[PDB]
Amino acid sequence: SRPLWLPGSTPPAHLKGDLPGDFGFDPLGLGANAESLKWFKESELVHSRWAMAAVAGILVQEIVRPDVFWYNAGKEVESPLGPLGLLAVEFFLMHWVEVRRWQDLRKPGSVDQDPIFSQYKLPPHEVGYPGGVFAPFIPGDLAELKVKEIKNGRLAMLAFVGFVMAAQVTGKGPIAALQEHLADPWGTTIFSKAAVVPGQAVAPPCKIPASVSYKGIEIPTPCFLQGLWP
Amino acid sequence: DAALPSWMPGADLPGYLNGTLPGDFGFDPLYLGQDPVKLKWYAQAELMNARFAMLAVAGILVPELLSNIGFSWPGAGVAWYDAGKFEYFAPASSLFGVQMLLFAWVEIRRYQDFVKPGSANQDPIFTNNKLPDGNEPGYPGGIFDPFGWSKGDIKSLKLKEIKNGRLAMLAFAGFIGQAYTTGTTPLKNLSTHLADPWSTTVWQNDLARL
Amino acid sequence: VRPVWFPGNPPPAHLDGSLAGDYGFDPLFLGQEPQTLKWYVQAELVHGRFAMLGAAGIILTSIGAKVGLGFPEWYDAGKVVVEKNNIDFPTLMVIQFYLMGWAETKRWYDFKNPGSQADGSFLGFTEEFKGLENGYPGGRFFDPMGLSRGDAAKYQEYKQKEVKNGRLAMIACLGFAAQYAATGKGPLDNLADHLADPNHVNFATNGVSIPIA
Amino acid sequence: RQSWLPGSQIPAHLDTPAAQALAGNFGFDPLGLGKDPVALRWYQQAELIHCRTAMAGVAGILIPGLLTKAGALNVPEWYDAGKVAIENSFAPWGSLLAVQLFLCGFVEAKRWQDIRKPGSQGEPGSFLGFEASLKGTSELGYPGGPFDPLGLSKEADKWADWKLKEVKNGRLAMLAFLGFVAQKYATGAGPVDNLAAHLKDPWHVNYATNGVSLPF
Amino acid sequence: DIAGLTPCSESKAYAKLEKKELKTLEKRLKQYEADSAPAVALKATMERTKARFANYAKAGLLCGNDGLPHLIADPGLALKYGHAGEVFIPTFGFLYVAGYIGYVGRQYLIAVKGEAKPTDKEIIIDVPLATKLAWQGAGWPLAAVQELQRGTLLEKEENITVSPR
Amino acid sequence: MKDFTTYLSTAPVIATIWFTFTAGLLIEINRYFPDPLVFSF
Ligand code: CLA
Ligand code: CLA
Ligand code: CLA
Ligand SMILES: CC(/C=C/C=C(C)/C=C/[C@@]12O[C@]1(C)C[C@@H](O)CC2(C)C)=C\C=C\C=C(C)\C=C\C=C(C)\C=C\[C@@]12O[C@]1(C)C[C@@H](O)CC2(C)C
Ligand SMILES: CC(/C=C/C=C(C)/C=C/[C@@]12O[C@]1(C)C[C@@H](O)CC2(C)C)=C\C=C\C=C(C)\C=C\C=C(C)\C=C\[C@@]12O[C@]1(C)C[C@@H](O)CC2(C)C
Repeated sequence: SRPLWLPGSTPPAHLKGDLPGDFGFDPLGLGANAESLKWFKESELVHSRWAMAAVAGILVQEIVRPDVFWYNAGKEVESPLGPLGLLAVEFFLMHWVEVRRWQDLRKPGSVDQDPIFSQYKLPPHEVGYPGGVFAPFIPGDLAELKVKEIKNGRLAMLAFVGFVMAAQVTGKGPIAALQEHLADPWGTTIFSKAAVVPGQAVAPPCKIPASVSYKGIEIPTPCFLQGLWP
Repeated sequence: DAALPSWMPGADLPGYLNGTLPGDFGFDPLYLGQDPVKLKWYAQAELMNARFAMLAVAGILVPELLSNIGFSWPGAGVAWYDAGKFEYFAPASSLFGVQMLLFAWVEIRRYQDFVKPGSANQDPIFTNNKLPDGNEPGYPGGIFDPFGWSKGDIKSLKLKEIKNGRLAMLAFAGFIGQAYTTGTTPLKNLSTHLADPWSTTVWQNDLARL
Repeated sequence: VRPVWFPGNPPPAHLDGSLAGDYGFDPLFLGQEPQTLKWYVQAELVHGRFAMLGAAGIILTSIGAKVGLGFPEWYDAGKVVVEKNNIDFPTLMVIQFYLMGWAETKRWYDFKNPGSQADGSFLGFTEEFKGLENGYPGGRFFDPMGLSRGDAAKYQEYKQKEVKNGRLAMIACLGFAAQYAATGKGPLDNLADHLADPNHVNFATNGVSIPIA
Repeated sequence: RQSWLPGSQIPAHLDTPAAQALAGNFGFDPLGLGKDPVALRWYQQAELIHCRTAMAGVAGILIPGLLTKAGALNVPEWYDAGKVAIENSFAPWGSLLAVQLFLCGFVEAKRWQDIRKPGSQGEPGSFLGFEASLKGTSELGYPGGPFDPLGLSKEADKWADWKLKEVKNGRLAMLAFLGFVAQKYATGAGPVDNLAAHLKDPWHVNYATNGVSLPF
Repeated sequence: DIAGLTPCSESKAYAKLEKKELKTLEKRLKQYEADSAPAVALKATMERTKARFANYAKAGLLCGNDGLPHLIADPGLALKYGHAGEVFIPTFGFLYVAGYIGYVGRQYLIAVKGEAKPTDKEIIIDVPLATKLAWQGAGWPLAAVQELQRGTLLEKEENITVSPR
Repeated sequence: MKDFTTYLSTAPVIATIWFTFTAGLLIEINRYFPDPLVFSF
């Protein structure tokens, strides 16, 4: 039937294949509950879209501005709009849009009306896929496009995790670390930096310092779960 | 629940806020006005705090507006929180005395119309002078509407009243907060925010203050 | 017919195959009475959950102290925390007592009356504190992923896994205490000393564990 | 139901409709002290008098304390106001206490005889016409009339709310006075000084840090 | 100076007794080493003695011609001259506890009277009932005076008396 | 163990437990508050 993550596996009973991207991977049974599955579905959608934009941004950044480091690109911008005014505008606008999305989650058909201008509203849609002003120019079918979206999004989530850990253990960017891997495949993999043996543990050092100043304070910038590193 | 505008589109509106009160947006997350008599008081309390806050913030801004324009008053330029230390023809003692006496008259009049509508629509002295019947507690009418409003458009006018009133209540609360925080006049605070809006936010000022 | 701690020995009558981790281990018949057995079920579960957290924390801080990161060992972390940060230990202790007293009194009076704590008394929260079973509260708060909901067989499997890892973590924490009492160093210090020379470096070569020689 | 412990067995004497009519019956009687209905009536009266007295006293403690901390007044701390108040007095504290005890025992014996027999102080000819107004109301402890000038008990729509507010603010003020006593014994500073010192550094200035409350 | 007694803060035989006891303990101490278990024990005992004498002299006790503290049992002489915490306050401190014990016992008896075999709940304590009453009997004065005012504290003359009454 | 806990509910065992507890409480009081002759505190 449908392509599963394990070709010979029987999928969990709650995973019947109705969702976009239901490749039968719920070994812990987190989506066994019908009500929490919807929240986890929306969470996957927004994690997917955030990670896709994030990976595209890091890639484009390391293309067109390679002198800056994306792990360091918070303290190497120095906008004139202040470090606090940035946080203020983003906090308020994101609180707005995210509470609107949350009210879409709680009450599905509730928040479609443009509050300021009374004549625009979104059509009745699904939970997680607004459409309307969000979605002009759909190039093809909707279910296949949702499948493609969630697949590229899962790949982008794993890609951002790889970005983070490779920026931590190497201190280089994604494309820079890729050029390092292509410059020495057998000698720059995580297997070639680390090894734990019953008697010896070799964890790679992270090139990210423990703290960065950023204007008179000490921002703690720790490597993710060092110590648990191999 | 109805199709009235809400404070949170999609929220579970409580129900006892049915729209009969001006400014009904279903905002009762504490469920304070659940009792009917409690709400009958709270409506007039909101209206009185609202009108007093509108008068208040007018007396906050306008003095400093005519100061920063450069008009001529002996009490010009002085702040609102330094207007108690100002000196006048009389000390503030007799001013509080006369103020409380006149207000003990008129507020008890208002209260006697509140506990029984239709009571105080007539003068002690001039029986011929009267307020017309059919007016609600809180909206006296008659000589309180001498320029010919409130014939129609009364629902939206009450909505406007309560909206500007809640806005001025928040304005005066902010005046307290900024007079205890920034130490300057509120319009100078507005000008300071209009000078450097991005590094004179409340987070920046609070963090530089500590 | 069912796995038993001491094979051949039949399980006692009060230990049917209904509870998670039931292996017939009650040689003292402590949970003979059903109400006492419910109390002891909740006790085992709370002990095992606290011990799972404790063992994971000890293991993690010992991992960080072994690889050279700035971590105190579990026998020194309290002093380091209250001294590095300006923390008053009585204040912190009574804060913890207040919070845990609220939580555990709620849990207590849901043991004594199971339907309670869900009357909306607390803050209006009804179904977050209703309680599914004895020792398994569930709800939106103690079970946000809803793993007790949905599949029931998976929930029984997770109950078995929970109580089993909990007994293992309790034994592990008792072992941490005994190893600090014996070797005086951290748990993964002992582990590395064992992995270096498994022979000649163990509890038989302490001097305190076996006092004969 | 509004229980003090949501899961507790509420005592049977506070579940009877006589006790559920009492102000603020949250079912708190873990010692079984008001099991007898006559005892519960007497203790309702005692709680009411204690709570009204405590509200008055705790107002006179913190309000003028808050106004001398705000520089509006110069009233001293409550544990020293008697000494400096009797120095500016026309009397010693002994004669003042004697007059106070007489004037208080009179009215308190009137209240006593009204508790023993309800509405009994209104039998005619006792006072010089004022006994007309001393009959009280149907509810004991809520006498009304001369003790209710603004007619706030005549509405019969906020009456239970008034009672609940009274008894709750009063239990709060009883605890507040107990805390004033404890904080005078424990810190030596004023209650508003204690509030300021706690609000300055709460995690290091509290009853866990003084060497008296938790002596271990 | 109530009954001719001198305060222990200014009594001379009191100080002589302190010095005598400390001299005895240091006489025992001189035969031991610097830091040994006997030496630490005797040092702790000396410190306990010093603290005891200091705390008795601080508490305003009255000492006799022998230097020993004498207690004042009379209320009125104790409440006037600051000696209430000697016999008078511990009096009520005792009586609360004693009536508490007695009231818990009475309540337990009255509770087990109604059962089928009341005697077996006396050799075998009903610890649930006993603990419940032992916790809720802390208000024994109020409940006792309320049982007294209702007339339900004393049994009527259904009491088993003798032929000549 | 209903019968065992019934046994521990007997008069002598309960008396032993209760007087052990009382004596230990008084003993620890007399350790942490040595020589309490009067009510000074
Ligand atoms: C009426 C309530 C009330 C309030 C608001 C306060 C507030 C305060 N007390 Mg006081 N206190 C109270 C009652 C109260 N107390 C009572 C009843 C006692 C006797 C048991 C004490 C005994 C006491 C001591 C001995 C000390 C304080 C101190 C303090 C301060 C620090 C808190 C602390 O150390 O723990 C407070 C200690 C307690 C034992 C808490 C008792 C509170 C009870 C349980 C009722 C209040 C709970 C209520 C649900 C929440 C607060 C209500 C509030 C929002 C109105 C703070 C200003 C300390 C201080 O002065 O620091 C500067 C200090 O040394 N208090
Ligand atoms: C019957 C006569 C009598 C009297 C009046 C006393 C009186 C006293 N004796 Mg003496 N004694 C007696 C007979 C007597 N004894 C006999 C017969 C012997 C030989 C066995 C001794 C041998 C003896 C020694 C060897 C010592 C004493 C000591 C004492 C003092 C004890 C003070 C104390 O423990 O504080 C206790 C203080 C309290 C406040 C506790 C009261 C009880 C409860 C706990 C109060 C309730 C509080 C609270 C609500 C409880 C919480 C509930 C709980 C369940 C959680 C006191 C002066 C000691 C001392 O130093 O004397 C000066 C001492 O060392 N006595
Ligand atoms: C997860 C999203 C994300 C985040 C948090 C960042 C964060 C950052 N980027 Mg990256 N970037 C992203 C996505 C992201 N980027 C993507 C998708 C692209 C490809 C277009 C880029 C391309 C890019 C370049 C080429 C550069 C950065 C730079 C930066 C830094 C400064 C940003 C700045 O000055 O903008 C200032 C603010 C604006 C330009 C206004 C935003 C533009 C309008 C208003 C559109 C916003 C609304 C729009 C409809 C999108 C909403 C959907 C959203 C979910 C994606 C900062 C670390 C710069 C850097 O490294 O610093 C020196 C830099 O040179 N980014
Ligand atoms: C071993 C244990 C219990 C063992 C019980 C057994 C064998 C019971 C056996 C029986 O009863 C049965 C079953 C049936 C009966 O018929 C027979 C017997 C035989 C009687 C419990 C441990 C229980 C252990 C627990 C709860 C441990 C919790 C640990 C925590 C919280 C640790 C916290 C910290 O270590 C960190 C995380 C960091 C530090 O810096 C700070 C601190 C605080 C030190
Ligand atoms: C009256 C009162 C305070 C009155 C204060 C006054 C007049 C203060 C006056 C002054 O300060 C000023 C104004 C100015 C100063 O310069 C002069 C003085 C004179 C000093 C406090 C009562 C304070 C009363 C208190 C604290 C009572 C607490 C009772 C509790 C906790 C009861 C609990 C229980 O009884 C129940 C409810 C049920 C049982 O089953 C269980 C238990 C637990 C037993």
